[PDB]
Amino acid sequence: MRECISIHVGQAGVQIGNACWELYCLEHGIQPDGQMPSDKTIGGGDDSFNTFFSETGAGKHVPRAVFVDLEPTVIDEVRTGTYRQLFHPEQLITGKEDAANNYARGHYTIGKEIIDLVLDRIRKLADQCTGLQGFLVFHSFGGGTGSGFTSLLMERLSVDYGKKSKLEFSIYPAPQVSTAVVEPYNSILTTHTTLEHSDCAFMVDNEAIYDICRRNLDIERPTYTNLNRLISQIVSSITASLRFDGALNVDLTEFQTNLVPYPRIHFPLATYAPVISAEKAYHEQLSVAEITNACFEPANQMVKCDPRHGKYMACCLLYRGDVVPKDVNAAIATIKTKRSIQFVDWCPTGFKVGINYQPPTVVPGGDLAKVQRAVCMLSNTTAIAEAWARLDHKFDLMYAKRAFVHWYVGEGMEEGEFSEAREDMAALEKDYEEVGVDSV
Amino acid sequence: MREIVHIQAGQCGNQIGAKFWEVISDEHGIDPTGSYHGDSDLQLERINVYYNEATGNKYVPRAILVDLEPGTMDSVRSGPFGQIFRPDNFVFGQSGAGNNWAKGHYTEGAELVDSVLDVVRKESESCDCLQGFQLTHSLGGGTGSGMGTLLISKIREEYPDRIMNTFSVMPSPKVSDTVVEPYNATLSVHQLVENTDETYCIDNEALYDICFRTLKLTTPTYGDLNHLVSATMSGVTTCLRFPGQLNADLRKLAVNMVPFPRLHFFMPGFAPLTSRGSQQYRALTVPELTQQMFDSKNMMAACDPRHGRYLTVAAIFRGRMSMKEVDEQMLNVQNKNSSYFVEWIPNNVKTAVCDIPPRGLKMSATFIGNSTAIQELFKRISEQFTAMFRRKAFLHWYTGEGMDEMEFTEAESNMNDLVSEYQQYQDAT
Amino acid sequence: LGSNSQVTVAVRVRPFSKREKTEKASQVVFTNGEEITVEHPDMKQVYSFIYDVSFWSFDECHPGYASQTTVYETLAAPLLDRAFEGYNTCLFAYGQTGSGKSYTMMGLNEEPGIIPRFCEDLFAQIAKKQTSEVSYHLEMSFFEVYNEKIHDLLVCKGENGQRKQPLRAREHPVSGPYVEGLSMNVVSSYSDIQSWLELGNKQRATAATGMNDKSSRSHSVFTLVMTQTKTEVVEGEEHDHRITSRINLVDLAGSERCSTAHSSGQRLKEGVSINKSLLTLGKVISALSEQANGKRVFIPYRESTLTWLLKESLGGNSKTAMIATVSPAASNIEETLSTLRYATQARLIVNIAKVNEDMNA
Ligand SMILES: CC(=O)O[C@H]1C(=O)[C@@]2(C)[C@H]([C@H](OC(=O)c3ccccc3)[C@]3(O)C[C@H](OC(=O)[C@H](O)[C@@H](NC(=O)c4ccccc4)c4ccccc4)C(C)=C1C3(C)C)[C@]1(OC(C)=O)CO[C@@H]1C[C@@H]2O
Ligand SMILES: Nc1nc2c(ncn2[C@@H]2O[C@H](COP(=O)(O)OP(=O)(O)OP(=O)(O)O)[C@@H](O)[C@H]2O)c(=O)[nH]1
Ligand SMILES: Nc1ncnc2c1ncn2[C@@H]1O[C@H](COP(=O)(O)OP(=O)(O)NP(=O)(O)O)[C@@H](O)[C@H]1O
Ligand SMILES: Nc1nc2c(ncn2[C@@H]2O[C@H](COP(=O)(O)OP(=O)(O)O)[C@@H](O)[C@H]2O)c(=O)[nH]1
Ligand SMILES: [Mg+2]
Ligand SMILES: [Mg+2]
Repeated sequence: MRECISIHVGQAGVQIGNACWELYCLEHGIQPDGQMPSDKTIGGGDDSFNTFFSETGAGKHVPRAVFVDLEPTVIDEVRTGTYRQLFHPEQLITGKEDAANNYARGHYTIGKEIIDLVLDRIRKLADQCTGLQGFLVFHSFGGGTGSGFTSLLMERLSVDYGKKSKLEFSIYPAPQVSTAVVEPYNSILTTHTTLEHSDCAFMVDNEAIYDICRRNLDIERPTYTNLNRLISQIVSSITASLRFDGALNVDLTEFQTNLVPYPRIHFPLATYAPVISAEKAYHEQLSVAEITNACFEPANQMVKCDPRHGKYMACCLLYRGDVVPKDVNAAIATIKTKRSIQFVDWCPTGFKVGINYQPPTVVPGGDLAKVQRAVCMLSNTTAIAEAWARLDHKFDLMYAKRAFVHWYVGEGMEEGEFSEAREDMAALEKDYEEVGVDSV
Repeated sequence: MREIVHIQAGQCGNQIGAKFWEVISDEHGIDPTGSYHGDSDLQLERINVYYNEATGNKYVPRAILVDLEPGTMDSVRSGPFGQIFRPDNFVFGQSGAGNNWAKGHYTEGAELVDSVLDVVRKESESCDCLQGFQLTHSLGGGTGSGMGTLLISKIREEYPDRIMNTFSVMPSPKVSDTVVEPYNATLSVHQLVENTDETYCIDNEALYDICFRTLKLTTPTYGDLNHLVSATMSGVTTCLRFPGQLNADLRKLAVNMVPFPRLHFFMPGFAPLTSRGSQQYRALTVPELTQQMFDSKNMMAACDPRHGRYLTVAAIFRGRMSMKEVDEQMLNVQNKNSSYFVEWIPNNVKTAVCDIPPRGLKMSATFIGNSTAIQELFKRISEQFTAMFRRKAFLHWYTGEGMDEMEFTEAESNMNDLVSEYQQYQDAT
Repeated sequence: LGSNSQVTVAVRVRPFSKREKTEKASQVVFTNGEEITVEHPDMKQVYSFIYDVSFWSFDECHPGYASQTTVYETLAAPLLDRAFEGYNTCLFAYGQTGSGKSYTMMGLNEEPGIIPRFCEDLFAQIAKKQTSEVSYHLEMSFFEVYNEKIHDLLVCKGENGQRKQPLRAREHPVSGPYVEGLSMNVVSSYSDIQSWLELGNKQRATAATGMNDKSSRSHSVFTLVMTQTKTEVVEGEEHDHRITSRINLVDLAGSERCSTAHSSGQRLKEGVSINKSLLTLGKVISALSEQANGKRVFIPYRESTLTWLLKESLGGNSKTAMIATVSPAASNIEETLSTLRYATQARLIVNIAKVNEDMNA
């Protein structure tokens, strides 16, 4: 049995989790209470698969989640909401003392009182698993919880488990939009601690999804719900191979070995192209080639970066529904000819591929269409060197004057730990121009 | 659960406090008898913040009244919402401050602050988790300024890992309502600059101009001024009481607004504020509120943001809304009005958004700015002082209660240092 | 009145400490005579730092081994000769925990540092010149900074668990800052200082931390006010005009990370304060350097307590000295760069020091 433990840190992680579990529970048939009528309708089966759920002898299907956070205004919405009879009451909220948007508070002072319990619950979730493949941490670079507590947990699990994938979906900071004056610091301080343990750190930006919704759904007032639903769809497409049967099935160890060439360039971008209203559902064929070309469209990315300011280094393309293979191979041929989509001299293949036979779900009250051929892509480029450089410069304009550091020293951080976390990111940005230098 | 201890020192403080409790009780569903008579369920979930449960599901606030004359105590207890407090928290005395800072910090506050700190110890040790404090006072007199500064010092010695938010009615340029304003304000600034985490500077001339121009009021009393101030005080601490999409408590704002530990004096500001008649001629959207909050005419601190550069700005929205419009509008403000911000902070804004708006509104918002204009206030206080101190205007009424000339020179030097620290960031680097 | 004076800075390496010797640490810092170079284990780049004096204490027989009686005759003896004309002087020590600053200034019982050498050589340099013409006075006090609270160390604390009265600081309009309640005791001979230091250091809040067996959790300041009453051309009364000098000797606390120095409870609560004070003792050096270029700036003196007292020492009327002590292990590479990048900053500070003399009036 395959199994994955989805961990959800901070407000962003929990809200993405809410969307994710709404989605999974619609996909399988498990209801919010936790019951599964489909075991009693036809006679039985595996209707809600044990990779992302559990079973209890009475029939309450129970998820493998942890749902950590350090302020209770969010998990208490879960306890009091529709998805209250589903989760196990051990949801490891503190009740106390939010991380104040500094790494220090979530890493050393207010994050040491709960991590000894997270490990207990994860042990209890893993000892009840016959075959554990990895983790899925959903956090947000920018705050103290999702920067520090994730870094701490990913250092403790690297010791405990070690031989298991530790993948991490993250809300990457945008160049222009920001909700804090301290996101560059937190991000630089986070990568330092997660460029050594994590094995694939998937990234998204909210600016990209704003623009996606604008151009492709006719939403001029998008909120976080509709964003987190698209993230939920990415999390379904990355998981569809474990919960369904298909032709090419990509386990969670089959990304780590196909997208991370070097152990530090493991920050891939994501994208999910058929974003369409019910209006433009019609007036579109929605075939494989249209999508695969739409997935390499710069204005259909989920990260504010130009793919043409770099070169691709890996691609994993995962389809859902009525997809035949040569409709893909034709499309990868269409993409291996275009001069704009430029690959490295050292990765000629660069086109991992997966197919699956369950189409996507659609939630009521949603902003997405019923589509018989959904697609996701996970790319590894040299474009995010410029984003990392922008964060480096944001940092360098502030650490020059040592601004906001007296609020980090306060909670257990020395001033030499900012210069030690800035050197590593410069080394990385140099390891992004070491790779685009063509070989002789 | 996060928890605040409200202290009310002086006539101004107690009036604004009463007005604030009348607002929070309306917001949470509490009658003057401490009984819950609300409609929703999002009111009780986070009622531990400002209130404590008594016996029969009756609610008593964590107010600690304080004064040296018993004149406003009786104005409260006789008032409408005054039978909700706790009589053993109406600490008072006699022998008023005489609008003397010496009397309030050395003579008649030295004889009463221990009782106040006993009540503070009692209300703070009765708490699962403390987030900080909230004192209202008035630079210009002796009770508020003196006694509150002393209390802040003793607490920040006793509870130093906690917030000490302070809501202060500063003195105004054109008109005085107390004749020894500069001395008192300078001393209180010497005490708060060194012992606070966030100070909110309110000025009554700005509120007068609001009430005359925006609200189109003809006979505006002080109850109206406090109905304005209570609003933003409410809003600084609503993501601790209600849920939302981006949640921002006090420590978050203190981390994202204070670059250096001294420049924590802020221009506050409210949202929707419109004339009673002219609300049908207006739209209720985030751009309306962004252009209503980033204006000179909707502040309280009597200081022009156009004569400075915003080091920081924070915006706490309350209502069902989009964050695209929030981020885009704040970015438009950073981009268009670039000369009113700082270069070495790439994004000078913070956005917090909540879900439950106030009683009869669908969209409210609360503005907390840190600008280099505030120095002007201090500059004035460092000029009036210099004309009164160079000749020792009213100084024998301060020396005569155990004070020395050194305590004035120090304060002057420190306030001027603060002005210079706000000023060096006023240039183009 | 006054002269331009580049702030003096010196650098000094320590031999491999016992714990890092058990870990089998790789040497990273080297001296090409004066210039220091730091190579990583990565050897991706090689930073180089230049100073005015570069000591060396790795092993006792390297050519260039500056001992404890070499960091006097090169650094502190000029500060002694410059306090005979009348200039105020200072000598303060930066570094990290285990970098060896409380072993340089004060030494150990068999290896004495600068305080004993300074005092005993001064009294040796006074009885060589003292006559019936000009007098020689000396007073001394010895205070510490613990968790943003000043404390005196030469106040014999007796019968209570907290005989630790917290004193306060104040700003004199002309004489600059000063501490209120500071025992300023009088001395005549080196035998009088050894009994104060013997008591003061026993009172200094030391503790046992992972970085070293006896780790100071305080900044210590040590004053010596020497006033000489001179005689010269007059009408009547002589012994009137007098030249005054203030020698401050400062031994700081260290950067200390929480992982490298296993600590909880109270040790972690003063760790934060050392770090905030030394976070502000950096801004004061950085921003004073930025004054050399004409760029108008504000020096955040009042952000902490120590940089508020030593305000006439860094700028102001003081001929100052920064001894900078750094470790040679590769585990201490992410903190030695921080020390040396501030030492190179301190050299650019120009402060105006003037002989102090007041005629009777
Ligand atoms: C039809 C309608 O919606 O009436 C509105 C109204 O039209 C206006 C005039 C209200 C009105 O506000 C004032 O008249 C006012 C007077 C002096 C000082 C400040 C305000 C209103 O009184 C204010 C009051 O606002 C509230 O209900 C909030 O809950 C407000 N209330 C109180 O503070 C309060 C005080 C004492 C007793 C009971 C409630 C509030 C604001 C912030 C935080 C909590 C509560 C409301 C809906 C209105 C009237 C009644 C006209 C406005 O004010 C506020 C704070 O929202 C003025 O602009 C807004 C919205 C409207 O323009
Ligand atoms: N996509 C998405 N991003 C969010 C959401 N909520 C917050 N964010 C982003 O996450 C960033 C950091 O905020 P949080 O993630 O809530 O901070 P945190 O991880 O919870 O840590 P704390 O500050 O202690 O609460 C913000 O700047 C937002 O850009 C969300 O619901 N969806
Ligand atoms: N040059 C040197 N030669 C020999 N031993 C030295 C030298 N420098 C330092 N040491 C030893 O290193 C140890 C630590 O020195 P110490 O002066 O306590 O560092 P420190 O900076 O005081 N620690 P802290 O006060 O917490 O910063 C002492 O026991 C010294 O004997
Ligand atoms: N907003 C408001 N301000 C007040 C009120 N009463 C006094 N003030 C202001 O407070 C200052 C005087 O403070 P005061 O109340 O006399 O302080 P105290 O006598 O020491 O308690 C003046 O500048 C007034 O403008 C009030 O009811 N509301
Ligand atoms: Mg949060
Ligand atoms: Mg020491």
